[PDB]
Amino acid sequence: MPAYACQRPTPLTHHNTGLSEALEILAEAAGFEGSEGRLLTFCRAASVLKALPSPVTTLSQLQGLPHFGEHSSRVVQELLEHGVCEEVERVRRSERYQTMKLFTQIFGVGVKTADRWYREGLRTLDDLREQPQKLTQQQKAGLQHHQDLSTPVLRSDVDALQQVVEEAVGQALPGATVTLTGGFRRGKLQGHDVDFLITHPKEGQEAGLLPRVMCRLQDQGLILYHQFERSFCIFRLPQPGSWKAVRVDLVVAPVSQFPFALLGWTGSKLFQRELRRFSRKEKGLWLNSHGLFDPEQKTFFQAASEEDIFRHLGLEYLPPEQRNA
DNA sequence: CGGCATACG
DNA sequence: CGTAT
DNA sequence: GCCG
Ligand SMILES: [Mg+2]
Ligand SMILES: [Mg+2]
Ligand SMILES: [Mg+2]
Ligand SMILES: [Mn+2]
Repeated sequence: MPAYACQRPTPLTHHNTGLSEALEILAEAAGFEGSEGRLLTFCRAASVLKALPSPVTTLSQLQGLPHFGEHSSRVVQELLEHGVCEEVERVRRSERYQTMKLFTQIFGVGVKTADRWYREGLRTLDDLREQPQKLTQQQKAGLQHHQDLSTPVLRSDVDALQQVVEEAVGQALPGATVTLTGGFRRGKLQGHDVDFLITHPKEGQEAGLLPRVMCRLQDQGLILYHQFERSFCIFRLPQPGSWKAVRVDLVVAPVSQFPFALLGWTGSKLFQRELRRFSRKEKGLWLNSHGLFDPEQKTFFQAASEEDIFRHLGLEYLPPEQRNA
């Protein structure tokens, strides 16, 4: 089992679901406390389990797995022995975890904001509603739409939004294309948002494109909230006899950078962090969603596909559905 | 012990 | 500070 | 929290 998540296939569904879910609770809790290093290790350990070809049934099977030391091993041992890990349950129950989770779920609210509210004694969404002078306009949007935004988006919904985005993109810049990215591209059947990457086969034609797109969507009455290269929107999505609010991200990249932006926006988030860490630490190359830089020759790699990028970095190619780290 | 991904709004 | 993978 |  290789040490970096980008060195191994990680399928969407796997054989250690409960074990990985428990470690991810501890990862999430570490994040709420600002402990990025611990969050990372628990994320990585959970990910290793996702990559295994069968269930872990005995403690000895963790021997030699990367990212399993005393703490993560003890968590797994308790689950294997008792079906429950006391630490994990204590986290789930805690007022601090439940409130930070509730608050950070709000669009416009991050760990730092949630934590300050927690410290001020706020606990519920209605606490926030009953003091709206303290909220940014983004936070007000996130709070108004919070219920709809907590409902899973389905693949059927995604096909509907794509047609709608293509229509606007087509008027804004004929020839421009729209590609579905994020979790849906990795094969997820549900999600909490939809991500699209927009480009044009003629380098440079995509300059200034996003505002033209947004103006047209807004003119069609489809935008409940927004507001460059990235747009984080709330869209109005038709439902039988009604509609619901859905988070949609729109991103534009020039065609030269498209493989890099596709790779970055397809995720998973942990996969991309690991891929960038691998690039920098193992290959001495600097990767981002725009390109891949050799800081010794001071040159950028041209890529025509994601395949090219995996080859540049000396990694076996993984399709999106195996990037579910 | 240092490091932990790397952007844009 | 927020957002994204 | 763990790796190198
Ligand atoms: Mg939030
Ligand atoms: Mg997404
Ligand atoms: Mg997501
Ligand atoms: Mn998104």
